[PDB]
Amino acid sequence: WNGKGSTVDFQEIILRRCYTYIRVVQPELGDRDCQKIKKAFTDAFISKDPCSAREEDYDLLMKLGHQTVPCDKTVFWSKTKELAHQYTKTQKGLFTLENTLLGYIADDLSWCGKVGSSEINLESCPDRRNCNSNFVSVFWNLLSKRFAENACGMVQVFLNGSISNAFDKTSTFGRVEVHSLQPSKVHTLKAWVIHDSGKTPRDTCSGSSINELQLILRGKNIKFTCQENYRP
Repeated sequence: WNGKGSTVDFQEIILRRCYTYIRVVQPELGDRDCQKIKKAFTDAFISKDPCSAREEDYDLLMKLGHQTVPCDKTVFWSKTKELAHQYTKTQKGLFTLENTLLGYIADDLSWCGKVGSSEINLESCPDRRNCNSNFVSVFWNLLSKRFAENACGMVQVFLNGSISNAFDKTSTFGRVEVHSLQPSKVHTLKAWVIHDSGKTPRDTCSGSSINELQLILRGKNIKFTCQENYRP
């Protein structure tokens, strides 16, 4: 396969990350059993064809690691994920997918089982282009969809103004997350198009791509606002 091999010591790593999260990051979940969770995670993919993954495989793990973030605190970085680093002081209240319990332990990891094997596969794993039904992609796709479904109150997405078409419909935010936001929980989506100072912007709030988004939200009966901000 073309995708990265299973991260070495994966099982240990998700267990440690889980414990840190329910001890240091969010003591409020100190109640969870990080051990049951680790095992739920492995059972999901271990010893199965790595291209046969289905969301229903993660049912248990999703139940064990449930979490609802505070209303008004859900955030999305679209094609602006590395960029989040300059805004970090401003972001201390907000929750990205990576900030959820499940997003936090799975962050930057890779995993795939194999038929006839009780062990992860260290050599390689099928990536999204090998087969979309690989276990890592099914997981992130399913996590994002759920994150957006549980989003409440006001929601915000950070977009790139240094690129043509800051709002991208092939981005996971444009293809999946916005559509999973619920009119019954989310009253408005706030979009920020970030510009590096002193340069002509390749896309604006006035632009075609941001109008595209506004039309999506208009269809779900959700208010949309757009503001342009020079990064700090």
